[PDB]
Amino acid sequence: GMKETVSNIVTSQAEKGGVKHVYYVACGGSYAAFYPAKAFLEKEAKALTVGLYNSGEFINNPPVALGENAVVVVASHKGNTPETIKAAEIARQHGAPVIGLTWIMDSPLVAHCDYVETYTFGDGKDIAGEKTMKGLLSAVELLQQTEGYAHYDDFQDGVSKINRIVWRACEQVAERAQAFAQEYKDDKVIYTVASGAGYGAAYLQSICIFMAMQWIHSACIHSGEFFHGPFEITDANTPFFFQFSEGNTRAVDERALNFLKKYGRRIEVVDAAALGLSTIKTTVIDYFNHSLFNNVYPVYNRA
Amino acid sequence: MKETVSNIVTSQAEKGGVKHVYYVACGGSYAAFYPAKAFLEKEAKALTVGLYNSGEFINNPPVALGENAVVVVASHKGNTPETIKAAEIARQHGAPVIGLTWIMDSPLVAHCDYVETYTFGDGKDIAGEKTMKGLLSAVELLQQTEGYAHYDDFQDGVSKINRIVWRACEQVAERAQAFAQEYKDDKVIYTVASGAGYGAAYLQSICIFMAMQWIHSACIHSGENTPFFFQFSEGNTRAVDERALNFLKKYRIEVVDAAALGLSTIKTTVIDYFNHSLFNNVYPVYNRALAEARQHPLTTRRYM
Repeated sequence: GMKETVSNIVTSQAEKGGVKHVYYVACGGSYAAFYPAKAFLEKEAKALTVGLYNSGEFINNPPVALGENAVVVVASHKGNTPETIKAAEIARQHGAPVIGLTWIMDSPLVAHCDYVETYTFGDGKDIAGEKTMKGLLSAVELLQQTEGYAHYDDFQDGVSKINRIVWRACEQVAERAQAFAQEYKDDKVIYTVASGAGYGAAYLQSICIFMAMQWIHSACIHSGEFFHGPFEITDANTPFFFQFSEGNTRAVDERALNFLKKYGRRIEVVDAAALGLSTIKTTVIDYFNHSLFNNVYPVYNRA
Repeated sequence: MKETVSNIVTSQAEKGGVKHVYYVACGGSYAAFYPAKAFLEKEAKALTVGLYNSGEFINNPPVALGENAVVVVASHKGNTPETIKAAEIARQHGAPVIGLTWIMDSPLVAHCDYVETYTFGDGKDIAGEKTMKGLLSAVELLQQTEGYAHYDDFQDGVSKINRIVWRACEQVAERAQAFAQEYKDDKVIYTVASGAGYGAAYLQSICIFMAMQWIHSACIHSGENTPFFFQFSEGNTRAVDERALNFLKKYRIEVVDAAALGLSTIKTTVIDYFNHSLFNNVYPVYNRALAEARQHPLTTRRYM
């Protein structure tokens, strides 16, 4: 578990000052899966600090506050990214506790870590156990067991529903994942746009799907930064793969989409209100956008 | 920043001290605060820092927005609607605000418990620039709370940057020409970066390639036939840059090198926080040589 893991950690570091800092440390889509955790602690924490880090930048540039007073979550997959793993071993050298996420126990990750959780990974897998949700629970537990977290139950309601919603949204989306793939097939360049705690999924959809699995060109525009430069490349030929969030930055998302609809032309909207996410409670819904989009988008990407 | 940060350590040590630092701005200025943020992340054990787009901060502010948190806005002309509502909100949760601007009568300034400016314009001073002020807010809050071990070494970095840059501007000028002639056909150019440089490559992306030229770009992070404007940084991520450049080289690439441009005169301990000031001030050399090879006044907006 992550609860017990945080408990052992709280207890162990208790005598040194306890846990004051959380670092998420991974590569690309592992770096990106941890964006919700970062957004969570930045919004919710009153005393914890957070940092999300690329495992290459982490290994070559560790923060000084990498202590026994910090905790360090790292993900890989196979568990073999001499960078994720340089990281988990520079941490222990610093005596920071270290959670590991991986799919593959045998890996030299799981022999370099102070603990190790797994995650679900596979077709028709349980999402409540996915890499992203173990990132997020690691954050909610760190908060809950240190300062307390006012909406803990809600989060766990949220988490109870993110298999129904996702898989029952994944298949609602040949609705359009046909048309989409037809329309954009030949475009050399496609933008993603996104904000809030779900932003990381957009980022993943550029670097990992389009711009490396489709040899395509893409970038991720912050739906709020978009009005301070990006804005200007809006043609009627420019394709935007738009991620419309549920939660506190849906207003930000909306102002972007108004513009793009009344000035742009070719915008593939993927709307989480539309996919039945408001089943999750407003107090916490922000943190589930990523798990939705990240699990739907492969339907478009396959097509 | 030293006086401004000292008034603050004073004002607030009463109400609990300074725990949280929040840099909030839109676009270019957002990008200018990036080294700052990376300084704290790297350097601090007590203090917290967030870097937020004004639009997101106003719609979803942190609950730690309070008397123990300092909010640092920024606005060149000094009147972005978002950034101002952020400086409003912060005041109305007891947070000391600090405006960074070029226009000291701007409607932002009616909303800023202190204000500072920087050098700007043609042929400015790089020890005075918006980013170096943003960056010294960071080094002063860290020093005047929990201490900065390499504070002296930083003050020496400040000593040399102005002139490293005026050399590197005139160093890149012949090369800009060539660049300009290759890339003026291209409708897509990536920038590449890592470290407390990453703010520069991002602005290069969104603020000049996109806004000014209508060129499609992304800022791709090292860690994470095609052109690449490639920022080979110095310092602690030089290795991560190196290993990216290998891919490109081994497998249409304008490498701009912080070490070839003469950075290393700054000490290893602080060199990381000076890539942005360089890259930011070398770039316009490339950009005008680009604008005129295209037929596109950097002045060209078609909206705001």
